[PDB]
Amino acid sequence: SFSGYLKLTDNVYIKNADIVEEAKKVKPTVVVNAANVYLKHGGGVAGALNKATNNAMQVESDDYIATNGPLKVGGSCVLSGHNLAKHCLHVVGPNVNKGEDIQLLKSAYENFNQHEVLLAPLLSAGIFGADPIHSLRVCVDTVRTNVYLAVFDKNLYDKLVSSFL
Repeated sequence: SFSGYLKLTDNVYIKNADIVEEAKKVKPTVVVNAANVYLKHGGGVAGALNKATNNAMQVESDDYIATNGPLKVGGSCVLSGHNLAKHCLHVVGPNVNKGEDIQLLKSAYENFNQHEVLLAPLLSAGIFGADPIHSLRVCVDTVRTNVYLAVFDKNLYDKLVSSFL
């Protein structure tokens, strides 16, 4: 199971880790992808997870979109975890570089409550342009299930921990 995490709350844990390497190691029931509405896994967490699946995540995703159309900002779908996890929960946080409403970050994190335990990134962080400190606050104030957060950047990990509360 999960090792090396700092406990932030009753249900939120955090680790300075590459979510791809964490998933490959742990192979959790659920890994969260920082998806976009098109499930186009080009960069950031999504590009990295998809590359680790040898593009099988993208091929599955393209079939999902062809069948169902795009997700909503704030929404999710459950697809295969391929080699990384049993399931991948593809969650769309707002991309504030695209002018999406930051208020939808809470809606995005509510999707986590449908799963008892998840490996996840901070939604809307990194290339999605939101303040990771805000993202962690919304995470702890929204998610009630057990969520293991992987933070790639060590300087940001240290900032998140040192400013928590």
